[PDB]
Amino acid sequence: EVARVRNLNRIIMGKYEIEPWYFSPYPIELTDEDFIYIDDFTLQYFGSKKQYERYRKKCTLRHPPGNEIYRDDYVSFFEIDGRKQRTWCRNLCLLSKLFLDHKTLYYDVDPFLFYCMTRRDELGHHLVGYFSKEKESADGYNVACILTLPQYQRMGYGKLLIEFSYELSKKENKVGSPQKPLSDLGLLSYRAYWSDTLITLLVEHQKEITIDEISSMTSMTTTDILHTAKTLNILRYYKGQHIIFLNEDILDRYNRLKAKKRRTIDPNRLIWKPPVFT
Amino acid sequence: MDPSLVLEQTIQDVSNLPSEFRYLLEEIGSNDLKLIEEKKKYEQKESQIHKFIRQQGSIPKHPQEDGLDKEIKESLLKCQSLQREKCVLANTALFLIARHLNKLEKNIALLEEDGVLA
Amino acid sequence: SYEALKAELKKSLQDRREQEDTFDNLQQEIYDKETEYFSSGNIIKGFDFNNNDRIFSLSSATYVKQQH
Amino acid sequence: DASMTWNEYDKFYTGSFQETTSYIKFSATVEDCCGTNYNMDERDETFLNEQVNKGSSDILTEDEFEILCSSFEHAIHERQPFLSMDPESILSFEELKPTLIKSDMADFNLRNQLNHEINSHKTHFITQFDPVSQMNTRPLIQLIEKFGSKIYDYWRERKIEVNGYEIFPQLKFERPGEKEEIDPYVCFRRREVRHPRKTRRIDILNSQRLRALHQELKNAKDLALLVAKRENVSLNWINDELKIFDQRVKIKNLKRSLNISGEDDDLINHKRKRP
Ligand SMILES: CC(=O)SCCNC(=O)CCNC(=O)[C@H](O)C(C)(C)COP(=O)(O)OP(=O)(O)OC[C@H]1O[C@@H](n2cnc3c(N)ncnc32)[C@H](O)[C@@H]1OP(=O)(O)O
Repeated sequence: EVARVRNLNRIIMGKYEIEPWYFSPYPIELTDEDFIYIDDFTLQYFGSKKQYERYRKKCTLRHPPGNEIYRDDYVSFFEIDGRKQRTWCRNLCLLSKLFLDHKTLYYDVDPFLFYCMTRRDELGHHLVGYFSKEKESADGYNVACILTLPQYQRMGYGKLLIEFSYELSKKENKVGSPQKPLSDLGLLSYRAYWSDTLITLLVEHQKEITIDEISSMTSMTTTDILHTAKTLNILRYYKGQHIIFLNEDILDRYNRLKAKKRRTIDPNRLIWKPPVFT
Repeated sequence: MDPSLVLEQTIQDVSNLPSEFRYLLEEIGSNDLKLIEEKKKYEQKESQIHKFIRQQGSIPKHPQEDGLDKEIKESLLKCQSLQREKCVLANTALFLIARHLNKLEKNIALLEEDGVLA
Repeated sequence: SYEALKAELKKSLQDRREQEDTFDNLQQEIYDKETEYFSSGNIIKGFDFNNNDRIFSLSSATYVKQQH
Repeated sequence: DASMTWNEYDKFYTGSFQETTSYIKFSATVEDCCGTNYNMDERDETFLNEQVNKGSSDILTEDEFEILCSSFEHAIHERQPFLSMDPESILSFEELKPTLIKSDMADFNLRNQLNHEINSHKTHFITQFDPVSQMNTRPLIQLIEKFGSKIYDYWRERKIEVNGYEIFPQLKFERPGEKEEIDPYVCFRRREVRHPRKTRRIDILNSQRLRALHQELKNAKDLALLVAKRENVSLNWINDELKIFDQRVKIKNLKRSLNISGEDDDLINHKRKRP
């Protein structure tokens, strides 16, 4: 009942004021405040402007508390273990819950890995979005929860998050799919990514390619590939096996896609090996 | 008290330490290289002042003494700034390892208080 | 006033002399300790030799000049 | 929603983060990079300005104020973990004072030991995790004598107002005693692993690996200390060069004023055998 309504009024994270969408189990005392301050580096919450000032004067953290595993001239990625960075990841989950309806903070942050995308500045790395990942997922999900902060939305950051999630799966020699209850906005973004990567792969390959060969090059599960082909009306059934072809539409879609000149993830700048858990 | 647990926890705690040591030490080297190039910048200007004193003494003023003294003081000042950074960096590496070492020594002491560890 | 400045400068030139001597010792001691301790688990390798693995000595650009 | 901009942002976010050529290697926690865990609110600063520093010859700084309160918070949690059972029975300053003296906040004893080992014995052991503003603050033991009792009286009342809980708003954690209330504000429950023990032989083998790992940390700590010493004496050297430079200019000016000749040997550097 209480969780089904917006918990907080307005939040000032860094220089950007954001308006929360859903309930988040912040300290209930903060619900009586007009403004809540969120540190741009530690994601710590504040109801008192004086406590915020004192905190900023003593805080030396200027990036996510973890190793930088990716960096280009646009964004960087940090890998953070929930078990190692309890305080920071709790703050991230509390912040993310404001914009994820079904995010659960029932248990602690230990069983999750947090891949956080930041943009660098004179002041440091500013978090723009992230996606979590189970350390050991039974269903093989490569993404648990994914979020682009509202102040950085509609800038293509959501696409970069999804790209990086598959670049991790490709480096893991595994196929992956986002956790199955996808939000309305989240589903819309994955369908757009799946179409764009499938259309680009088919056109550049220029030869018939098997479903298993597409799944091997993109780390997409066969389920997502088949579903993406059905939407594009390029899937057919012959002799008990699925076949993907090319038509005028795909070649036309590839042209409009390439003209967009979107930022992309450079796999050569990803210095990362999969963590080993005993 | 479980020695296998203590060993597992210690390795997990110290897993990222060798990466941090290399990262900190190569930043110290990067700054020490900047320090050497800045040392030559003032030692050459200081050699000009000293060359003058050897021939004529400290009583005659070097034709560019007032200009060189300001430039040497400036270069000597930014050398102090670079050197402070290396001290800070060196302190972090020492702090990280000492803090990991103290936690391990506490565990070893707790294991010795029982018959678990000899 | 002239005598005071000259006498406290000989002491500071002496301290600079002392700091340079202990600096040279530390440089050598660092190099020797690298040899003793690193020649299973290592701060160099990962806790789980080579002259280029002397990450402590390579932190000094004076040591880099010597080796090159 | 997030179009809006904050105007006081440039006041709260100052400084510069310098990018490094190689990727960042970091694992310190938020607690490591925040400093003193206590932060004054608007009520604390009016008390410090109007009741403590109004006519005082000795000024208590905001930073020093937080040092005292953080020690009070740490001591009470140790001695009275169940303070909420009877908030008005909170210990007095004199009763808590012995615990305050022995308190080791933010690895003070470790930092003090490292400061001693480096041969610095000057300033404080400062890392990448420490802010420059903390330089001015006095030691805790000195603060306990001058301002300990007066500040504790104020902090005692705030602790009573919150019924023995925390002054800063806290997350609601689950309690073992209470049945679940289906409370959406309860979060971050923990569930232990509960793994079976290894065989005794593996315990002995791992006990040997623990001793070997202990030796390697000692070896790395020795190298880390030597590098800290090398940079410490290099800091002493450049501080001498600055002082020597100003002592050479002043002598030359006075020497020219009196027109004295010779004695130039201290005014020029002399080459000597250097490895
Ligand atoms: C695992 C699951 O539960 S999914 C949960 C997903 N996360 C959320 O819903 C939290 C709130 N939303 C967000 O954080 C972000 O919007 C994300 C993560 C969904 C995507 O981030 P964005 O940066 O906004 O997406 P991005 O700008 O990269 O664009 C990707 C696509 O989403 C579409 N899109 C993004 N926002 C909108 C919108 N408000 N309305 C319509 N379409 C949108 C874009 O049109 C784009 O498709 P296109 O190529 O055809 O133009």
